[PDB]
Amino acid sequence: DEGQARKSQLQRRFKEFLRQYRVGTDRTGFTFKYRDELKRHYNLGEYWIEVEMEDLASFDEDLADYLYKQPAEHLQLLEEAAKEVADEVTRPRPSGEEVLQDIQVMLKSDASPSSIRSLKSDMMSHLVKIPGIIIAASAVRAKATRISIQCRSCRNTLTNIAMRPGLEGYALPRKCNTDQAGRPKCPLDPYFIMPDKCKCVDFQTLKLQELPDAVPHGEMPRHMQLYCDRYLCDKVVPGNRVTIMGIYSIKKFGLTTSRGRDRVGVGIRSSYIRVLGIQVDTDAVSPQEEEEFRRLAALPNVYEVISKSIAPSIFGGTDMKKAIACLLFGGSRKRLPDGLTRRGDINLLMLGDPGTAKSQLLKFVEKCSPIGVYTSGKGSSAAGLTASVMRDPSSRNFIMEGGAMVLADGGVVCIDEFDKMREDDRVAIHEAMEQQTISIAKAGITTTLNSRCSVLAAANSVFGRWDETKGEDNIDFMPTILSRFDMIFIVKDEHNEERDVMLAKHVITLHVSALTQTQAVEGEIDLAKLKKFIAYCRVKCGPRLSAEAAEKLKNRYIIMRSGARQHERDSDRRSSIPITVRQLEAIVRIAEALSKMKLQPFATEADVEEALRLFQVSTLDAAL
Amino acid sequence: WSLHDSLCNTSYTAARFKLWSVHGQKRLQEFLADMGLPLKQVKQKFQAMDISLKENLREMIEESANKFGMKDMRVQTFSIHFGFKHKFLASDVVFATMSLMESPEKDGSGTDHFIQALDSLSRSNLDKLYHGLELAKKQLRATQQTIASCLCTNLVISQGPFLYCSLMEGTPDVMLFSRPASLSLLSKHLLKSFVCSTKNRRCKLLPLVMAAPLSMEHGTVTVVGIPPETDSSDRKNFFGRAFEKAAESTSSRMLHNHFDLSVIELKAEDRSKFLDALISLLS
Amino acid sequence: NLEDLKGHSVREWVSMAGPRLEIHHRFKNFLRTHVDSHGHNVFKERISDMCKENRESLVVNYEDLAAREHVLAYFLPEAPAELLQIFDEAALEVVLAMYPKYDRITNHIHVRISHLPLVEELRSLRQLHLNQLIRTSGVVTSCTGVLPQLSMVKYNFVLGPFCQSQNQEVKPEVNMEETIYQNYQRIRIQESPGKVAAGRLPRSKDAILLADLVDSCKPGDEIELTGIYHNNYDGSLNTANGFPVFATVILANHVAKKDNKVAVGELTDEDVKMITSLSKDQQIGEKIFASIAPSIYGHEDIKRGLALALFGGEPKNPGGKHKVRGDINVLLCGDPGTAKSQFLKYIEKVSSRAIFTTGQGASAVGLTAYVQRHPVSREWTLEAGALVLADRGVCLIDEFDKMNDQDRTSIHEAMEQQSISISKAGIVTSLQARCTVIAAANPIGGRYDPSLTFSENVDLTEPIISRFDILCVVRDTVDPVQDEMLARFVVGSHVRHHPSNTYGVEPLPQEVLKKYIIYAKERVHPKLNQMDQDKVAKMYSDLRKESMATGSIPITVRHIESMIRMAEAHARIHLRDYVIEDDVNMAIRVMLESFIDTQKFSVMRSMRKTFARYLS
DNA sequence: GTGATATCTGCTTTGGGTGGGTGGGTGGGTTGAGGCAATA
DNA sequence: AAGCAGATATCAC
Ligand SMILES: Nc1ncnc2c1ncn2[C@@H]1O[C@H](COP(=O)(O)OP(=O)(O)OP(=O)(O)O)[C@@H](O)[C@H]1O
Ligand SMILES: Nc1ncnc2c1ncn2[C@@H]1O[C@H](COP(=O)(O)OP(=O)(O)O)[C@@H](O)[C@H]1O
Ligand SMILES: [K+]
Ligand SMILES: [K+]
Ligand SMILES: [Mg+2]
Ligand SMILES: [Mg+2]
Ligand SMILES: [Zn+2]
Repeated sequence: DEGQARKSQLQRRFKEFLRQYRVGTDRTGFTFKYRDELKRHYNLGEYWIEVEMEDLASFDEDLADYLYKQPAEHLQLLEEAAKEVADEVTRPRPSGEEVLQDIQVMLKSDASPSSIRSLKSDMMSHLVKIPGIIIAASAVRAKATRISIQCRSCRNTLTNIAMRPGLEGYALPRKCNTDQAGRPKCPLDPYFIMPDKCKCVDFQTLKLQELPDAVPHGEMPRHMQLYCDRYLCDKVVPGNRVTIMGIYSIKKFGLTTSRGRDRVGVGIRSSYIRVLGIQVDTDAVSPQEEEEFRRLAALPNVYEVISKSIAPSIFGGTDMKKAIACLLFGGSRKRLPDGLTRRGDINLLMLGDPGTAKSQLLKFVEKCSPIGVYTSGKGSSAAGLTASVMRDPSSRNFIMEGGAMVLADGGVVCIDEFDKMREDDRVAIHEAMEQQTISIAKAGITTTLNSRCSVLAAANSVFGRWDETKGEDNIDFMPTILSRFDMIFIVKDEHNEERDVMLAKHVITLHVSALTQTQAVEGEIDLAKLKKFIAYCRVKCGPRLSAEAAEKLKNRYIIMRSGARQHERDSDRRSSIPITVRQLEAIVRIAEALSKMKLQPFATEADVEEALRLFQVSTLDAAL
Repeated sequence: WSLHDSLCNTSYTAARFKLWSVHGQKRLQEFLADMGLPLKQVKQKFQAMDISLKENLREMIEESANKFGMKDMRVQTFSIHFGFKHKFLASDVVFATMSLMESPEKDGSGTDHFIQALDSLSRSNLDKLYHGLELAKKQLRATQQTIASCLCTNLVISQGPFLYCSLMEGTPDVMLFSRPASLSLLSKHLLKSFVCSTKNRRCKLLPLVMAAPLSMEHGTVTVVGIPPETDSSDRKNFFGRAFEKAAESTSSRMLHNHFDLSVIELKAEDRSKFLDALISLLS
Repeated sequence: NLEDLKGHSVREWVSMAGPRLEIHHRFKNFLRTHVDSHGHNVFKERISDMCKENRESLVVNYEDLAAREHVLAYFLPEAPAELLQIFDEAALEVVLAMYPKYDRITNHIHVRISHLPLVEELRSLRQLHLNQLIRTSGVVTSCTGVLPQLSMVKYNFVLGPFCQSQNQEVKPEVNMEETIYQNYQRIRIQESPGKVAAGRLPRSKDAILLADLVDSCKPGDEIELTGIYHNNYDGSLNTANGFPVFATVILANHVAKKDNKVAVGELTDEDVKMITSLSKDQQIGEKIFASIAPSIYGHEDIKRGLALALFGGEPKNPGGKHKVRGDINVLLCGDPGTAKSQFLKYIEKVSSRAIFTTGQGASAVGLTAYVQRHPVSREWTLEAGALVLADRGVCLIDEFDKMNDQDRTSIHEAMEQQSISISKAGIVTSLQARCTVIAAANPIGGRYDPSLTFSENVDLTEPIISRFDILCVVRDTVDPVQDEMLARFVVGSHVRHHPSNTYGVEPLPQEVLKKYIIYAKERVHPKLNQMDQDKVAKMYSDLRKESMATGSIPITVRHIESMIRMAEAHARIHLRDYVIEDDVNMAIRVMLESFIDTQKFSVMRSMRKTFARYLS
């Protein structure tokens, strides 16, 4: 009774918070924020809301303190209050919407996060805020919220038994409640779960790795298990950087020591986090963002603005920064009626001298790309890059795990030290670079995966520094791999008095400026916005060449082929850099990328002119 | 903000703890230990901090500060509350408005920065006030960094009658202190820190003259003068007339454009010359 | 009298109330009154340091306790659990007396014993050590995550509190909210490879770490472990052996990395006073240079470069999108028998975290990171190599020219981007590797030819050579005066270091230098605020002009950033929080002197003349 | 009326992957593909 | 279903 009274009072306070909370001022106006959000979400068929802890503290500090210290009970009370308020906001309801739905209440806060390493025993059963990286996600499974049980002998049924949230089970009644007289006694453990009477929700399990910068020196990164349910399920994927609010909890399995439990230490338990809210970190588009993106795409010098924003810390490399912008946006993937596909992704290779910021460029593109994976050729294998076959520990069966080019599907994979890769490992990438699939036939698995990613590779020349006398001996790659690159840049560290003085002053100023507090630059776009702008354009615009632009491209391609053919004849050596139909389609992709920057449905002659200029400076220069 | 950040970026406590030094951090840790506040709590944002610690915070801070040689930790002021959320102390509003007005974001002119500051004072433009609070945090951090750079390198050199500190273009945050009001406030904070952290008794009773670059095209420098820092100072300043008398006697190219006569614009080449006259005038 | 036992064991004696109270009072008095040689209250400073950092452990040196409380010292090894509990209670009383509000931070203080005189090997532990306080040493081979263990249990009405021991399940469902937990960790300790006889299988023990003791060590660490040797009945052991054999474990009390290592926290106020006073000296740079391998006749450029590499530069990341390393890599190359290996061994001995490896003994994955196969769990896992294990440390590579080329190319990413990227067997990840690489190599043909350039003498190519901030050429020239000086120094060194027993400045003692280095790397972060950009820019252009003309070595932008690291390292040696002009001048001189040494003998005179203005 | 001694009751077993890989492979499970070091 | 551990009522002397 007294406990019931206390619970009812707390639920009433949560209900009043939901009914009365307001944002605004008497000069402007007022909005009942949470009541309105609940009403709109329920009408949309989305039975969840997100509540800020600061708002709750503003309304009632004690309620927020209780929610922080004892999250489970008070969160249950808050959900019941949310259900009550959802009935009142929507209470006269249309036919087929009679039954009131449960409301999931998500939690959000402005507090500073805490690390995995800082999670101690004294914080058990508390509300915690943790940053990390998603490294693994399980399949979506069913978790019972309500069960009905029936007696084997007498068919006596107990219905609507509530289940605990999280990774917690239930202990069935030991004995039945039927009358002792007349009937032979019911057997021990008489109850079984009725399949069709059970109410279930979707659940998921995740692994959260600590942030790379938080790892103590010389230690392998640690991870933690996450439990997600209902609308939190299937929100994040491996590779996402997130901040999670949750309950630090313990797995509650059977009390019995079944199979003769024989742990290496006594009284140990398994920890996990019961997730109450997820926030994806930058490192859907609001209408304000969409309007801002449309404004950027319409700037007459948008191409210059984007190029200036790519690795602004690097001193020069304007042509290579322009080509990287095209790679980030990409071309238009197409499927012809016969079923054959033409890829829209752009591949770029930087081959050149040491200390020319090739690795710094690759690191930037990893941060800038909406989907980006950085790997090293030396530290890679054929199975690691594409996909692997291995034994599943639980099932005792063969499974498949994706490599770098599966994790980078839909984005960019940056392969540094490309020359150090073994020939057998390099050759495993040919199919993925052109057909954009990975074919596997191993250990009884015959399947095909998607690998629609752009390759950005860096390498050194054969003799360390490019030697003009050695000629074609500077390049070691086969013609097959080189023909799969849209643009090939030969980077030569040219020594000049005037440029060297300018570069040195830039580098010194860069090191001194590390102390300066960060400031915006008028002519550039910050990385966070550029990252979002790229993602928006790739989903919204797939351009095509205009009929006039195609005629211009056709005529220049024929000239380029004749010049390459003539050059090989005169030199008596077949050139290392080939000029094939793939290079014609490469120019099409680069032209479409330039249009996609401007959100233009058709690529013009100016787009083809710029695409041909980029090709001239990159690949024709290498080939001649 | 967080209590730790507030303690580190308040010129009063930052000057008395000598947080620009290596032993100042240890002294701050000792202060917090005397309070009994867990480090993780004081490093958390004040709003998110556990309410049990907030019950007697002002009294306990006053007592601990009294033990540590700060007797003026408490000031009489005012606060304004509206809504469920909105609560502000007067000094917070002052700092936010100042930061909006003296913003370093040069995309907007100074008449544009004035308009933002004026708008922020109306409750309809609350978002501007919060933005100004963030800008104020950045400005306070920059001020402490500049003070540390000046005090650690011994850039405050005593001429006979006054102390002289000059900012150079190599300084990282110099841009944030090119505007005269920011330079004046920085000079006052710097003098307070210097007086707290110096050994010479004479240098504690001196006024300060501070210079910072204004325009690299015309070679102009902003010069400010402030009086000695004392607990009972009458807050009276004699540097405007002294500057006008030095410039006249030496024939330098000075401009009086600020409404305060102690802020001047000087041709950099004349600077040296100017100063000598000033010295001879005040000694 | 406490010493006199009326026919009880020590455990029984300390279990009863009278002796318990006497022990409590004696330990409290020891904490309150113990003073060092100078007369300073040791535990007043130790407790202040503990509380300022919000820590829960008080470390007691066994020798001090034995000197002041000999009876308690005698009791401690025989009845460790009871004595340690009493010590914990007394320590909590004293701490709360000094800091009455500390009870909000913690309710328990752990007393941890160091310098226990009863050292034993893992192989030597016998049944007579059971339930005693023992000190052993070894290698951490396996380490669990930090796990929650029941401490004070509550059951569902809700049952009364129940304590949990390390040996059996308690006998009353558990109430998660009302229960109390503790941090738990299990480590496996193994015989160090240098102590096990060749061809023999090492011995191993298990250890349990509790509360704030967790995460005190990592796999691969050399540790000294003080704890309680504990045995418990195990049925499956009995089954296996056919005899009633009990399982054993170490209940850890104190974990130290004791291979001559002192942490920044362990430095005392007097130590910092001495370090600061030393830094005030006008010749401190020369004294620190002279402290590098004092038993080597002068190779003054090598010692200077190694000191700079030891102190290190400052990492920078201007806007979070442009990372620049702060580490300084060194390459020694010269004639045989010039003490290159001795320099590397000295660096290994003086550094806090150093890994030494040689030539063909290092493989590509062993240096960076490797993929371990398993028969039963997840098939594939990622494990740290030398560079990962030496993160924020030093990796020394001897016989650098004798390495396999494929193995030598595996350090390129770690030397510049300071990370290792692995994409293997379903693992796609990057690990931190921020380590100073110091390598020693021999020239082509085993002799450095002065008629050639450095690039002609070695088989290394431009990409690897550019990753080395400092290049040192060691030349063995025949000069009668120098030969006599070297002979008289070496024979005197053999006289001085009999087991029975150039700068012109007295070097620092090695223990003093180790304290100085740790303080500077932890408490000093020199800032580059101002620099003569024109002088540095003009110098860089001149260097690139001469490098292209002669081809002695490649010059890249990396050479500008190395100068800034060297200026920062020089300022750190002086405990300066801001880099000044004399740091930049020293860094310029170091870089120009190195460049001139890479020229042919004929060109060397012209090169000094070209850069004379800087070298002045 | 106490000491067997006969009857009755509840536990958990099996090897198994909805019981974990945050138990451990010195507690015990074919087949193939995938990294290493040594190899040629 | 099969078997050991525990509980307990029951004959016998
Ligand atoms: N043009 C430049 N502007 C600014 N910084 C530069 C420039 N070129 C090089 N750097 C800096 O110099 C160093 C060059 O190292 P980096 O790893 O980027 O070179 P790399 O060209 O990839 O060389 P390698 O082929 O040897 O791997 C980095 O610190 C980079 O920031
Ligand atoms: N300059 C020197 N001063 C003192 N000892 C030296 C010197 N040069 C060589 N030695 C001694 O010669 C021995 C061989 O040197 P070593 O370490 O093998 O050099 P390297 O590896 O360059 O051949 C060492 O034991 C070292 O003590
Ligand atoms: K098992
Ligand atoms: K198993
Ligand atoms: Mg590189
Ligand atoms: Mg050697
Ligand atoms: Zn029944």
